[PDB]
Amino acid sequence: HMKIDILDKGFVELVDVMGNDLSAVRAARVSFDMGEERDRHLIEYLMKHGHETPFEHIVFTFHVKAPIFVARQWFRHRIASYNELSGRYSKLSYEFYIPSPERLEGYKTTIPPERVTEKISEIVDKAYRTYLELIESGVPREVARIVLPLNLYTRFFWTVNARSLMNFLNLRADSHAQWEIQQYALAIARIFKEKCPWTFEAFLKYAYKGDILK
Amino acid sequence: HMKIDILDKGFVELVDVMGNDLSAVRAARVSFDMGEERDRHLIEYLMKHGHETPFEHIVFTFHVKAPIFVARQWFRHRIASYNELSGRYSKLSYEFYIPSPERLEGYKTTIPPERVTEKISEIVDKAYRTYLELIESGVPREVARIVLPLNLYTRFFWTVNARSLMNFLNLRADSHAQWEIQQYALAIARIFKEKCPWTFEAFLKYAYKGDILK
Amino acid sequence: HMKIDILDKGFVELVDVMGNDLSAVRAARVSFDMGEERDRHLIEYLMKHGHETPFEHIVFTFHVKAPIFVARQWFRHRIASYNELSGRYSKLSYEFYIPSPERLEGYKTTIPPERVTEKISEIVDKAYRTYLELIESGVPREVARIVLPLNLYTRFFWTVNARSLMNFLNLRADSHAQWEIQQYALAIARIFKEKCPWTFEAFLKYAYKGDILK
Amino acid sequence: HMKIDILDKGFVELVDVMGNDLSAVRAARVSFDMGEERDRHLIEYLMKHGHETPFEHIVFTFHVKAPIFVARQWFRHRIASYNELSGRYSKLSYEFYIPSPERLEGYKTTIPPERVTEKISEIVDKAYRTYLELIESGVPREVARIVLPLNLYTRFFWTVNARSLMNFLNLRADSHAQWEIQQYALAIARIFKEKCPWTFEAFLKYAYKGDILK
Ligand SMILES: Cc1cc2nc3c(=O)[nH]c(=O)nc-3n(C[C@H](O)[C@H](O)[C@H](O)COP(=O)(O)OP(=O)(O)OC[C@H]3O[C@@H](n4cnc5c(N)ncnc54)[C@H](O)[C@@H]3O)c2cc1C
Ligand SMILES: Cc1cc2nc3c(=O)[nH]c(=O)nc-3n(C[C@H](O)[C@H](O)[C@H](O)COP(=O)(O)OP(=O)(O)OC[C@H]3O[C@@H](n4cnc5c(N)ncnc54)[C@H](O)[C@@H]3O)c2cc1C
Ligand SMILES: Cc1cc2nc3c(=O)[nH]c(=O)nc-3n(C[C@H](O)[C@H](O)[C@H](O)COP(=O)(O)OP(=O)(O)OC[C@H]3O[C@@H](n4cnc5c(N)ncnc54)[C@H](O)[C@@H]3O)c2cc1C
Ligand SMILES: Cc1cc2nc3c(=O)[nH]c(=O)nc-3n(C[C@H](O)[C@H](O)[C@H](O)COP(=O)(O)OP(=O)(O)OC[C@H]3O[C@@H](n4cnc5c(N)ncnc54)[C@H](O)[C@@H]3O)c2cc1C
Ligand SMILES: O=c1ccn([C@H]2C[C@H](O)[C@@H](COP(=O)(O)O)O2)c(=O)[nH]1
Ligand SMILES: O=c1ccn([C@H]2C[C@H](O)[C@@H](COP(=O)(O)O)O2)c(=O)[nH]1
Ligand SMILES: O=c1ccn([C@H]2C[C@H](O)[C@@H](COP(=O)(O)O)O2)c(=O)[nH]1
Ligand SMILES: O=c1ccn([C@H]2C[C@H](O)[C@@H](COP(=O)(O)O)O2)c(=O)[nH]1
Ligand SMILES: [Cl-]
Ligand SMILES: [Cl-]
Ligand SMILES: [Cl-]
Ligand SMILES: [Cl-]
Repeated sequence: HMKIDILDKGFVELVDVMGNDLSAVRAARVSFDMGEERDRHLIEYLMKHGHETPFEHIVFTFHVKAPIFVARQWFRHRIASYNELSGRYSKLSYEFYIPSPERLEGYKTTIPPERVTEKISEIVDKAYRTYLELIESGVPREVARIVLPLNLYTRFFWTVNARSLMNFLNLRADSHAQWEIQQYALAIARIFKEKCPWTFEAFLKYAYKGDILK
Repeated sequence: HMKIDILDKGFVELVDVMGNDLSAVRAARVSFDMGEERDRHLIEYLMKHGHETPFEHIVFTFHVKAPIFVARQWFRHRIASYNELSGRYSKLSYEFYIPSPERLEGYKTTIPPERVTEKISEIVDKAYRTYLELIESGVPREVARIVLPLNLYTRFFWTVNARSLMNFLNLRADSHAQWEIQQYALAIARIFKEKCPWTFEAFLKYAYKGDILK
Repeated sequence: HMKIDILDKGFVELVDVMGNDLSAVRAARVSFDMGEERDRHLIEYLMKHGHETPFEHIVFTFHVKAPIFVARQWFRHRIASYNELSGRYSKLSYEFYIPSPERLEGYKTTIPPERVTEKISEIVDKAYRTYLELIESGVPREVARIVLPLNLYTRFFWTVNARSLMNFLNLRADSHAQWEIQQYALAIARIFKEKCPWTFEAFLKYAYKGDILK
Repeated sequence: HMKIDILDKGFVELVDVMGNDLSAVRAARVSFDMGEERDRHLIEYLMKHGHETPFEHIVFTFHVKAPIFVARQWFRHRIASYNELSGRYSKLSYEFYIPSPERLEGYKTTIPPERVTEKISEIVDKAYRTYLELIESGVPREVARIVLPLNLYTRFFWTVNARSLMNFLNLRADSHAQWEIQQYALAIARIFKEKCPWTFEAFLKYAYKGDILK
């Protein structure tokens, strides 16, 4: 399975996939034939004209490890399926996204970037210590967790078809999206390209609305 | 690929599937483990309590040949993907659903059922003859086809996840649904049972709302 | 209520609407203020950049009378709500779309267009006569109706938000769509313009993908 | 507009509504009549048999102020529309949900509940102080906010139809849901009952799956 490390402790991994470029061609044609130049031209035609329903017949499942603030943005994509770790039902692990000092490149700051990174580490350590103190005193998990910060890592399974994935890439593989989710979208794109090369190349050429891919 | 004949000239065929019973278990648990009693109990637990999002991670693609009046009902299931043969873009084939005389069992009629079957065959033959006359006189396809009856066969690809498929089975594998679409739903159920035995058995035991399966 | 005649016997009527241009502005801003240049500029900004979720907070309900082949295309728009007259549960009325001879403008035909119109009327009359014969002999409605042609009129209620309506207009108020549904989309557009002038004008300027509106 | 205070600093307010009980009746019947015992019986019939599409023609818009951990759960309801305050684009206000000591009723704790409440207040104060320090040193908002806890208040507009609202009530007006979101769902229910009394009463009698309403 293709797995790609993201941020300091995150990842994207492909769990499963149904279909390939030919799945869209066969759905478009409503083919009996389960047997090229013509198939690739059909994908380009569909993409250039906005005929994207055939790409709904290609489906992916990913396992993603990401901070909560990234997952909040990601879960706004309603045309998909999600199942996520629960802070009601589980004790949550001490794992936080701590930005690199390079995260602040281009910003002039009155605290050195290495000190910003330190201050973030210090406050999330204090928050986790309070979380644990509450848990260990008998406070229910679902209440104790409310002190934890948005940079806490979470994990989820995401099942999404290629049409909705292309929408995700338009929006998230783009400079207007937050840099952290851009990094995830770059990995999603790499996996999509590997699994569906003709669809992906046609997408970049004719339909992709963002400004970071190729 | 599993294929099942339906009605006089129809079929349902499985084109592809992503996942199996374990896909729902792994999504529910957000598992790293890609490795029983415990997995089957989890599926039953989910089903008995209405926790059905994990079943969205199992996906099917079918190729279906059905009369238009069956397809009209089927396409009301919005949480799915469809691509269908077009009467704008193609010449449509002379293939009609002609009910068997047994279709009228339990109804007292003042025309013998064999004569009902004959009258249906006769009018659809006349309609197709008019369609062809129009086509052959230069009338555009998209206009000529408007004379064709609702028992004309059509074909489509359908991609659907197991949660939405279970909704389809609740509604269509049921005595209140039209008998013709019941027959399709029985075939969809057979394929679902073969591919996802634990999910299907748990569905019948705990969640299925209809009155025809088992 | 705004009502517009379409084709020979069809219509589109607005039944209800929630909101107006300001609904999108207030949702975008998450406003407490329930109180111009600034509001119109926000709508244009949203539209020009593809930020269309705020328009989901404007909702319409229409009552539409259209032939079945138009309704088949229309009902492919899944992000909406429909309720339609049933040929299982009701006797269907003798009302058919008969194209005008002008429908064939630009096509050279070997049957005069007035004779095409006559041949269509003649076959649908024969089909309805068979339908009625079957009904009156005790054949269940749901079976008798299968002989009826795709130009039979049907009626439905459609509830749709402005984002999905704009998608509908991109696709259906366009020369590539069948002329008959174009005529419906023109009426939908007129009603949308009346109810949401700033959104509609911004849509035409920045986002509309079709080639018939203004 | 109906507004209801929730938790310590939260609220639910109705912003707009389209339709009423009669909207579902008129959609079900595909009525021309825009004019009782019969209308209420139709709603009960629909509800008792699971025929819930007609209720999609009743739509609500709410403005909700809730902590992020409540909003995370709420936003899992995909069949709806949301627009939320952004921590990328805005400075976020110092407003946190601090549980009442009574929140821990039924739990034996080794820290007195008043001290739990104090410890939660203390850590979120420290987190906000770090957030502000980062902002005021020139760290971009979208990065500074990652230290803020899940009990931070957020606000959003929610547009939802009555069918999806009933699903929300089944799931969230229920003892298995987290107590905090139960409190929101109780307020949503009160507003739904006021606006759609026949639908709500039929829902409670025939369809509601939860264990807290009436
Ligand atoms: C840079 C950026 C900044 C953002 N800022 C904010 C913000 O400040 N606040 C905020 O709340 N959100 C914000 N968002 C989130 C944004 O509003 C969308 O929720 C998100 O981008 C998902 O887009 P989508 O609706 O196209 O995706 P999906 O929800 O996956 O929908 C896919 C497609 O299905 C259709 N669709 C799905 N459901 C409906 C429906 N109910 N009605 C109509 N059409 C539907 C649309 O065609 C849509 O494109 C931001 C997103 C980005 C990328
Ligand atoms: C016996 C029978 C008779 C019928 N008679 C008629 C009739 O006379 N007229 C008629 O028009 N239709 C009729 N229908 C069709 C019926 O109204 C539904 O369109 C169909 O059964 C599909 O059901 P669904 O909406 O659950 O499926 P899908 O559209 O696949 O939706 C699946 C689920 O997603 C949710 N959902 C999807 N979209 C929305 C949305 N926009 N809002 C809220 N929830 C949503 C719901 O939880 C729904 O159960 C009939 C169906 C049956 C089975
Ligand atoms: C000129 C023309 C010719 C056509 N020819 C054919 C044909 O030959 N055969 C045929 O079968 N169909 C045909 N169609 C129908 C077409 O494939 C679409 O079904 C229809 O245009 C509705 O578009 P939509 O999916 O954008 O709308 P909706 O279904 O309303 O969806 C709205 C938006 O929500 C999103 N969306 C909704 N559901 C999903 C999902 N499951 N996955 C991903 N994204 C989703 C997409 O962003 C979509 O744009 C044709 C349409 C047109 C206009
Ligand atoms: C007590 C409780 C505990 C929970 N625990 C967890 C947890 O540990 N982890 C977790 O990730 N989530 C958890 N959830 C969230 C839960 O999985 C659902 O996301 C949430 O309840 C919304 O339900 P829904 O999908 O029915 O709603 P919506 O998303 O609004 O969907 C409404 C209806 O539309 C249909 N539907 C919509 N989209 C699809 C689709 N893509 N495929 C098929 N059908 C569709 C279904 O019929 C559905 O009922 C929990 C929820 C509750 C109430
Ligand atoms: O780039 C963005 C900005 C916002 N949001 C959505 C996610 C949350 O529901 C809400 C606020 O997100 P933040 O701006 O706080 O990340 O809007 C996104 O999806 N992407
Ligand atoms: O059993 C039914 C009856 C109706 N419909 C939907 C399909 C059409 O959109 C409309 C009318 O269908 P008929 O009753 O004419 O089949 O309602 C169904 O989906 N299933
Ligand atoms: O312009 C078109 C052509 C096709 N279809 C969809 C509707 C039917 O599900 C199927 C076949 O439609 P016809 O081409 O037969 O109209 O594809 C459309 O929605 N619009
Ligand atoms: O009662 C619950 C529990 C979980 N979730 C969803 C929301 C988040 O996406 C994820 C984790 O939620 P918490 O258990 O951490 O609240 O699962 C709910 O929607 N409701
Ligand atoms: Cl840990
Ligand atoms: Cl043929
Ligand atoms: Cl009549
Ligand atoms: Cl403040």
